[PDB]
Amino acid sequence: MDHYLDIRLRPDPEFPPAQLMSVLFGKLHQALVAQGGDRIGVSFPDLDESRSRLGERLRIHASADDLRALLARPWLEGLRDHLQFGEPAVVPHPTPYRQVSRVQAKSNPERLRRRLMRRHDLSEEEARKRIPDTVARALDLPFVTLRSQSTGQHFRLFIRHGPLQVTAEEGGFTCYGLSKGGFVPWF
Amino acid sequence: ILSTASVLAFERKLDPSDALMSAGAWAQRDASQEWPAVTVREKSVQTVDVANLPSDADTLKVRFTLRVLGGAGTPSACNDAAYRDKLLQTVATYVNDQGFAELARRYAHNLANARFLWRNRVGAEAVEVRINHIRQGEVARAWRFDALAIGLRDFKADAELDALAELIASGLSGSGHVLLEVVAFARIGDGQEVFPSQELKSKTLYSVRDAAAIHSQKIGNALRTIDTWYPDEDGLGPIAVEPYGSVTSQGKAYRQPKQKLDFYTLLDNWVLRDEAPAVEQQHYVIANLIRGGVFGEA
Amino acid sequence: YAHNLANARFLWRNRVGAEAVEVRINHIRQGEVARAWRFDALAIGLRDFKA
Repeated sequence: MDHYLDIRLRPDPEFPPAQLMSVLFGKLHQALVAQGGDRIGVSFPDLDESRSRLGERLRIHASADDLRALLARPWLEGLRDHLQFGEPAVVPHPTPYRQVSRVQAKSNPERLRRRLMRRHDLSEEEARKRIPDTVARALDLPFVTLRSQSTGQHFRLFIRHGPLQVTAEEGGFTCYGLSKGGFVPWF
Repeated sequence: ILSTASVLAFERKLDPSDALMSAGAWAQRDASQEWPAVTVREKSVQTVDVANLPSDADTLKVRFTLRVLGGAGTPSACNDAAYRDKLLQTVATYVNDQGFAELARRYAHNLANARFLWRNRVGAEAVEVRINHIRQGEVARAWRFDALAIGLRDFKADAELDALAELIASGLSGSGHVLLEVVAFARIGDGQEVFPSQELKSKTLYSVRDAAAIHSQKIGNALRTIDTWYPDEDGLGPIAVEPYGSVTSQGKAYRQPKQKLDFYTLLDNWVLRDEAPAVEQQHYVIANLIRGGVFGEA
Repeated sequence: YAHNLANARFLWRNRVGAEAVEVRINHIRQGEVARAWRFDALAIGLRDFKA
C-alpha cells in the first residue's frame, strides 16, 4: 500500500487516449483474478471533475511484493506500445486519503422488467405500468467500456472518487481495483 | 519558370489487398488451409452489427497480397511535361544517394509487425506474422516473424528485417516484380469481439463474400505509418505519411503549413528553388510519392 | 495495329505492374476458329515496333 506505480498513456496517432486505457483497464482487471489478493488500489491523478475527464495518467498503489509480481506477469507484452512504466516508489508522507467506488446505473427499464418476470410472474403490461421508461439513471461521472470472457455484453463501469479524508481505512479491493472499504493515497 | 503543374496525380504503389479474416486456434497455424471465416451477424442491443470468433478459436487469419510496382517518380497525370521531367531526375538523384534503403527498411517494419491489425494487436499477448514471396506461382522464400520483438515506436535492426529491405527496394526502384502474401496470427482471445472495417441498421460491418474483411486503404494507412520526422511533442509515435501531416486521432494536424516541413512546400522547394532538403526531411517527401495523391495546383 | 493487339495496352493500368501477360487472338469464319495466334506481352514492348 505504501508503494505506488505511475502509468501515463503514450499518445496514439490512430486511437484516442480513451480507447487505449479501456484496453489498459481491462487488462489490469485480469491481473487481480489470476494473481489473487485484495490489496491492489487504483487512482487517477489527473481526474478533472469539470467534464468527467479521466485524463492521461493512471496510478496503481500496492505493496512491494505484489508490485513485483504485477510487472513480472507477461501482460505487459502487447501493451508496451501504448504505455511506459516508472518505478515502484513510495507515496509521500503528507498524502490525504480518498476512497473509490464502482457506481452502477439502472439505465435499462427493460432489464429490470425481465428480472421480475421470474420472481413475481407479472405480465408484460403489468411490468410496463409498474416500472415506466423514466427510471433510467444518467450519471455525469467518468466511466470505462469493457468486455468480459464470462459475459460478452459490453458494460459501462463508472469510476468515482470519494471525499478526501485525513486518514486511511483498512479494507479490501475489488477485482477491478475499486475499493470495497479500502482507501488510496492522493497526490 | 518551372511552375507546379495544375494536375499532379501519382499512382499508388505498394498495393494492398482486401484483408479477410478467419478464426482458428494457436499451435495449429502450420495447417493454414481451411479455417472457417468469421461471418458478420445481426444482434439487437438499437441493432448493430457484431463480429465474434467461435468458442474453439483464439487467433486471427488475416490474408492479403502485396505488390511492389516501382517508378514512384513517374506521374500518371501531369499537366506540364517540363515539370514532369524535373521530378524524374530529382527522384533519380535520390536513388543514387540511397537505393531506397531506409524507406524499404521502414516499409519492412510495417510488413513485419501486425500494426495493420489496428484493434487486434493491442489486446493480443502473442502475435505472429507469416510472410511468403510468391514468384511464378511458388513461394520463392518464406518468413516467420513476431510482432512482439519489433515495437511500433522504435525502429530496431535485424538480419531478417534486412531481408525484406533488398526485396522491396529492388521493386520500388523498378528492377522487377515483388509479390508478397502476408498472413497474420494474433492471440486476441477466446471468442473476443473484433472491430473490422465498418460500412454504412445504424452500423454495418464490411464483408466481401460471407466473410469479414478489411479495406485495402485501411491496410495501407498502417503500412505508411513511418513518418517520425514530424515535430513530435508529447511523446507521440510514428504517424501515417499524409499531406500536411494530418492525424485525426488527436484532432490536430502536424507539419503545419506555416513552417517549412510539409509535403507540399518541401516538394516545391526541391524542384522550383532547386535547393535540396535534409536527408531526414526528404525521406518523408518520396513516401508521399509512393502512395500517390490528387496533388496539383488548384 | 497488330502490336497493339499483341501487347495488352487496352489493359491500361491492369498491366503496369503485372509479372506476366499473355494475349490470345483467334479468328472466326463460320463460328469456328480457323487460325489461333498466341503472343506474350512482356516481350513485346510498348515503345518498339519490331518485326
